[PDB]
Amino acid sequence: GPIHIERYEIEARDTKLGPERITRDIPHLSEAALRDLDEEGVVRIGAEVKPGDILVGRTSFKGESEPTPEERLLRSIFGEKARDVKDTSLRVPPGEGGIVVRTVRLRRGDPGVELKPGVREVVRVYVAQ
Amino acid sequence: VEPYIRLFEAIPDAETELATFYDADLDTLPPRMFLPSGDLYTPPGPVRLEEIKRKRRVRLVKVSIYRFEHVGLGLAARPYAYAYAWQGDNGILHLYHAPVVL
Repeated sequence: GPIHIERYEIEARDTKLGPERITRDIPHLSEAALRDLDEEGVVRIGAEVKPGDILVGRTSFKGESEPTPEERLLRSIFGEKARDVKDTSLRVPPGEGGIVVRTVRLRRGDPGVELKPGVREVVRVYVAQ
Repeated sequence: VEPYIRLFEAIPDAETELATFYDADLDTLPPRMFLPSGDLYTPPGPVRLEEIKRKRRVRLVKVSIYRFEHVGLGLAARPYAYAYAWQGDNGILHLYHAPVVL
């Protein structure tokens, strides 16, 4: 078919549990899954993408259930505790894919930039099809 | 070490702010560590990091893995295994290989 250009979008927003963040630093992911991502976690121009592949890395805060008696014992000696994140990345939908042809990334507070209330950053990825 | 500099430097670059990395220590909780397969690696003690190269959002580190011991009239950490890894802006360690036990 005639060139049909898709537009994929993801927002990282402020949350009651703490900020979502666009990033490459995503847990429980094999090297191969991270292969085409730039250092910001945004997929590189000129890269073929297939259903399930990451376009934009994102992590959100999960969890915060009360600590175990074990995790409290440590909370004094080994240092104060710390928090768990989950993969909430933008991934190519079923039945789609192609070649990345452009990306756009905007950050709240940059000159001239106006994002939705709550949004810290937004990334768009364009793919051929 | 050199092949890990190679893998690290092949991460594509991007204009962004520099991140402040988590300098984990014998004093602090080690961050989550993953093998190249994506499997969680659970250390038997805390770690120390040595930065080798840096990228605005990722850095290359040598990770020293420790085991607490009886020393003096108290306890402190002494060495167990090491691995090269990249670390990101959530502080997570991505190992390039299973840790070499010393």
